[PDB]
Amino acid sequence: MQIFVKTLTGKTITLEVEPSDTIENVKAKIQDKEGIPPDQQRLIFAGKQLEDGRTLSDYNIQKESTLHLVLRLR
Amino acid sequence: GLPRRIIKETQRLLAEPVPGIKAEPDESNARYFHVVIAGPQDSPFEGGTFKLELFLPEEYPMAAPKVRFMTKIYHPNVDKLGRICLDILKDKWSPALQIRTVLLSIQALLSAPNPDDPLANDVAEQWKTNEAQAIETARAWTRLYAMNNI
Amino acid sequence: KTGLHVHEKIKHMVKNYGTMITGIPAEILGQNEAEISVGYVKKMGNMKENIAEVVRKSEMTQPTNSCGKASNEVCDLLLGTEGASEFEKSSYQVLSGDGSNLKGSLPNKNLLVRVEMDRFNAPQKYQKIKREEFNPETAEKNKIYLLEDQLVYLDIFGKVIDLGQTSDTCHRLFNAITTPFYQNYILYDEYIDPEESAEEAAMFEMGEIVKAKMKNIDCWTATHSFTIFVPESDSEDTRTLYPYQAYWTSHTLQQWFSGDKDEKLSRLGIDGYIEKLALLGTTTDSKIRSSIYGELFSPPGKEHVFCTGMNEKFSPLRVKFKVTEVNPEIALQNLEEVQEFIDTNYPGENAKDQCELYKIKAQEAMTKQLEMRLLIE
Repeated sequence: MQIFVKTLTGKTITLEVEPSDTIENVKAKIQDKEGIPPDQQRLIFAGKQLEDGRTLSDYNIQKESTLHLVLRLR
Repeated sequence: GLPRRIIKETQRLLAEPVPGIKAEPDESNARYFHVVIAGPQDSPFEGGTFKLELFLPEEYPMAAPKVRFMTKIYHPNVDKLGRICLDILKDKWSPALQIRTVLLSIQALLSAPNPDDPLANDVAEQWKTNEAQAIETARAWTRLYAMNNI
Repeated sequence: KTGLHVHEKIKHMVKNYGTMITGIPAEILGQNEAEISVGYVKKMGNMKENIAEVVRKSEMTQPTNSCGKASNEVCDLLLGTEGASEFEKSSYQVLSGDGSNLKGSLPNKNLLVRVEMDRFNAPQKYQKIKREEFNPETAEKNKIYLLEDQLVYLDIFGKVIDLGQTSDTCHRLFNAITTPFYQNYILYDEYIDPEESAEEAAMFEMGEIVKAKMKNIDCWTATHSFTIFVPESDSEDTRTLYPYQAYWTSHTLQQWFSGDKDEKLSRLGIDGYIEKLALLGTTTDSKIRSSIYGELFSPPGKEHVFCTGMNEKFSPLRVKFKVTEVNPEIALQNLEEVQEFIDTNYPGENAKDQCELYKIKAQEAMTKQLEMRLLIE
């Protein structure tokens, strides 16, 4: 499985995931590629905020689905 | 039929109350708490009494107690429903935190509004551009809604 | 072209230009912001005003506050993309108990330190369960499961890890936990007393087993990131380090510099700063861990309230570091091209005017794209 993680600057990355990987793991996989600690991340999919504890299959993230990596909060 | 941590936490709140804060359990539900927090001095809420409700979810021990203001308050970190951001930054809720930790947090929050981290955007809009008039409004709400309410 | 001139150029440029340091044109900020903000626009009435309301409320031009991002672009300026890519391949060293390896890793060169600090994300909950009802691929992860003949840890990746307890030990613990609300509960409870009964004596004993087993189990999550710049000084005691950071929902690197926390912490001395960085990982008292955490990483001014109350630091911390060399002619070149990009594309008589034009251009791009997505319905 492949998902895309896009950012506000256009930088897009590809992650090799499984439909049963939790949001915490996909965050850690972003940490592998980018060196961003998951505590410094927020992931958005279709406007909805992805929560720790739930899986990709929950929010229904299919192959070639693009996630938005937010790097600025309050 | 209820864990011991909740019982001693309850008792230690009646036996050793937090100054400015009253918390006693509901008559029908040992997990529901009716809270009164006095308006801290040297704050626009001085002389006020603020009613809150604190609920312990069934996963309260591993979860974070849900709190809500009942009294109407002009504060940038309380939405129009009375909800408070139980913020934990770069970490999650751990059982090392207690009810008293939450109660002290609200009390401290009443003394240090954080407009750059808003929950009432129109209120936080005023707290940044016209802080002296936001404080003036908060003092007015304290007299209207937070006096003789208990 | 000095290492201290490099610190003075990036600090002055991040201080004045904010997000424009990253060299992204404002048109792409507005386009990407419009893509992720289209659903926020009211659908009825004057669409010109509905779009305007959303563009006003956008903070796309405000600098990043993810610490990993800040570290990434600090590395991408002082080393270049190729130099930072090569810097990413190196491995982190865990800071020794007294910070020995770090002090021994800073020779008198123009050095950039990158730090990744982790918090210990060990499980806090347990659950009694039968082997018949225990599915590893569905149940809650980062959790302890006490089965009748085995005590087990289900880590964050769904892997099942045995905790080295005999079937007799688990049988005794399984049958001692009888009360229903103690079936799925927490491990380390201050309020349970082993002398009270046999259930809590078992719950406490299980907690001591799990606690001992996981001081050799890797349960770290990356929590914080920052970089430290150590320029070459003409003498050994004039040496000073400059930590660079941003903090999640707290402050940006631009605010870090405006409040001069980089130079405030530099006055701690190299040995003094590392000593506090070392005591952060070896302490076991939450008040000392929080106090140092607040001193080192809290926004300018909030050192005494940053880690109090709800934000008390109850988790063991681990600081990791990696060091590399900085070529001042590379870094200044990388920065002067950013100044070049800024001036030719967003010219103004001062930085204030150049940033206003950048924000304006980003908003007009966001406006023009939003108008095109919403005209079709």
